[PDB]
Amino acid sequence: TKYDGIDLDEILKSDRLFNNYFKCLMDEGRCTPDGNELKKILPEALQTNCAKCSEKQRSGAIKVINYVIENRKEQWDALQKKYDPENLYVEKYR
Ligand SMILES: [Cl-]
Ligand SMILES: [Cl-]
Ligand SMILES: [Cl-]
Repeated sequence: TKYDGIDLDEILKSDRLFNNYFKCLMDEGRCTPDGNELKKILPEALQTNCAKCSEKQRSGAIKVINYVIENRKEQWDALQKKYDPENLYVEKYR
């Protein structure tokens, strides 16, 4: 899985890279092309387990979501209140 030419594990493990995508998702900074695509699918990923997504979109989104839930907890809270206010992902799929 890659976003904008970069391995996604690599983005997730780097504060600098991840903070760029986090800001994109939080409407606080400009999105890269794949960051904007992640933004489009993130509420579906959280609220329906990416029911209508392609497997590729879904695999990347679930990787991001589970990493952030476990390793970037404050950022997870921000993303969850914005994209999954009913907390459906943690309650109903994970
Ligand atoms: Cl690209
Ligand atoms: Cl890419
Ligand atoms: Cl850290």
